[PDB]
Amino acid sequence: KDYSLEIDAVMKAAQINDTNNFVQALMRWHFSKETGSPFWLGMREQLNFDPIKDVKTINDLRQFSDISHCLRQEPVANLVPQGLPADSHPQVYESGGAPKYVVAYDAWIEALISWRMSGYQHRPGRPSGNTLAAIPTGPHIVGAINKERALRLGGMFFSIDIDPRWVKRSLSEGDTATVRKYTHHLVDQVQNTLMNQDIRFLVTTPPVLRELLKRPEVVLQMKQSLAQITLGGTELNLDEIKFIASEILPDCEFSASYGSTSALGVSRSLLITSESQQVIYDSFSPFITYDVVDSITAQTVEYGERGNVIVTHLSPWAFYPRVAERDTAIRLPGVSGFAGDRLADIEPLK
Amino acid sequence: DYSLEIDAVMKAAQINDTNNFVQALMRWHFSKETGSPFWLGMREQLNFDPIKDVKTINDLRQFSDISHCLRQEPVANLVPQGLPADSHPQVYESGAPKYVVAYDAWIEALISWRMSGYQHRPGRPSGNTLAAIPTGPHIVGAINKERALRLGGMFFSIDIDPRWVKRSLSEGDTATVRKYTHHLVDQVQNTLMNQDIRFLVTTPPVLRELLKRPEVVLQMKQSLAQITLGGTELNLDEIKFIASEILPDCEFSASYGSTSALGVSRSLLITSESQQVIYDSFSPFITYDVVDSITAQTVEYGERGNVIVTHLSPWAFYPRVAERDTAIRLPGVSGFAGDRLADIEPL
Repeated sequence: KDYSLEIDAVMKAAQINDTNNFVQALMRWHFSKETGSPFWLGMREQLNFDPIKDVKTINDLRQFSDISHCLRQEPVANLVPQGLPADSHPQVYESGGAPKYVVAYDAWIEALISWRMSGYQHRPGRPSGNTLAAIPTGPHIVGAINKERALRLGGMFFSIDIDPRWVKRSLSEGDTATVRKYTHHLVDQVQNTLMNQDIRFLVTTPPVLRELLKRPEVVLQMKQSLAQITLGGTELNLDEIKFIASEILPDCEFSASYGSTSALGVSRSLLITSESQQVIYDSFSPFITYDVVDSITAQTVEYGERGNVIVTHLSPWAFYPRVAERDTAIRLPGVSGFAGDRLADIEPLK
Repeated sequence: DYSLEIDAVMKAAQINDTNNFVQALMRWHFSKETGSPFWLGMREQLNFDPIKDVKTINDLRQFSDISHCLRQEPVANLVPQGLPADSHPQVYESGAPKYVVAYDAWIEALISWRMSGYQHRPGRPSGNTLAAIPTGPHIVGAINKERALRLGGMFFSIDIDPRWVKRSLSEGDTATVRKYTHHLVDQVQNTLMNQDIRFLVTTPPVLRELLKRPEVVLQMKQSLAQITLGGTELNLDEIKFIASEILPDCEFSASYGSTSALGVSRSLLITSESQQVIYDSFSPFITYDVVDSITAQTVEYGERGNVIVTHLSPWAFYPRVAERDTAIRLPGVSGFAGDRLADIEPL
């Protein structure tokens, strides 16, 4: 059976901002016997409400509980909605790892990157070239997302070896000496590719950039080559980035990327300039939506306040409601007329 | 366009028409219309004519190993113009370091070859693959992803930094090597215990430690149809012991990665009667010669020599690469060009 039309109808509602009809169509999608995943079909009777009857809007998803705990041992094939084309091809990705297993699909990553890059498509005399993504691949969805982006930027995708779990383990054991040497190891790989191939775009993190900038010869190269630097993670220093953007690489654009593997995605910051007072992120609403909640009371904070980040993914490919992330952010109003909060100045839970 | 030209090279290979395969691809690689910028701009400084002075696989000996080019050559230059515009090159690396490009049609071809037995192998298992091997810039990741797709389940990976391991043992820092190895074991254990894994791809040092955890042993006995072991430091006695005493219902084989040749070679199934680990290549696209360390002449069957590998296909051309391995030279063949290898060892 072909549900191509049904999927298309869903993606159309999202594009139009018909967010209420989007949600209702995907409740039907996820909980009907023909099109849903074994996982959500099996979960239905244990919910304390009827997802088809009682969920009409994005706000109504607050009735769901975070089911992240199920994701260590739930067989990954149970995550696959029956409604998806035989051609889909699920790919397995992981977070927490320890660890949670999720499935993602090319059509989803393609849709997400078309949203993410939608502005690059309009901005004047867009740069093109190779991307060096100094980011995890293996079980990490960020790798797959960055590979799709590099495709749109009209060059090839260059990668490095980087084990983020090893870095984490070392830090947690307070082995500062290992973390230190590992960082220099990462820097050396990034240096090699930048010095030996023509790289137009770089995706990295502040500690690796910091070290790269200490070397005049790499600086000279980046100055000539790099159109864009994307910085990822939750340990971004705005004043320092603003310093690099004006004093060191004034011809390079700087942006931040905030990854939510639980929501199968990434959120895109506004460009960081001398005018920037916060780093401000938008999500791919209505597919990925955020709520920002008080650390003590679990109620949505006032705009401008910091609270805990709660992310929800809903799409033809997956459904992960109300996931408590271990990050905090300033809550800001969505622009665009779309549901979901905008986030600023992400930090780790302290 | 060039569709029928490529399809014909593939038919040449399919029916083992070796001479016309080499010839047609010398034309392919050295035409101004279909060639790659790299091999076109390389032609003049050759002491021969690839179109005239090459008839056979053996003739490729006149070529030198261009691997030292591959650091700074723009990867765009390795792309044959003849490839359909809809192709999509991916970059892979080896050694500080060499860049090459590879294509899905190629990896798909290699895997259809590798898995040809998995048709004619009795009532085959299907399920998920855990490939505890490098991804990132490493082609071995992509190849294993394609294999998993054929086996009827999903591809699970781990984080593993092969360059860090190499950097660490090179610094004589064996505390880090031990710690890092168990970090790998820990990740493999988590997936084996939490998800249903049918096929495992790993290395002897990781597998050795996995087997020292009783729960993981029981899980592997219950779930694993196959283990593939990679690298050039196989201990055949050890593997045979594991196959008969510990994992009696799991099939063992070895994989020899030829990154320079954008491929892997598969060993025969390892059994209690195995006396050698014996590898076959995807001939005629990937072919081995085993040569003398001083003279560079092909050794005798049964003798250990330096491994030399050549890739030739519509997607690429990499002649006479000196690999950093030795092997016993063995007769190829159910007709095919190229040597069989046994018992690879590092140089």
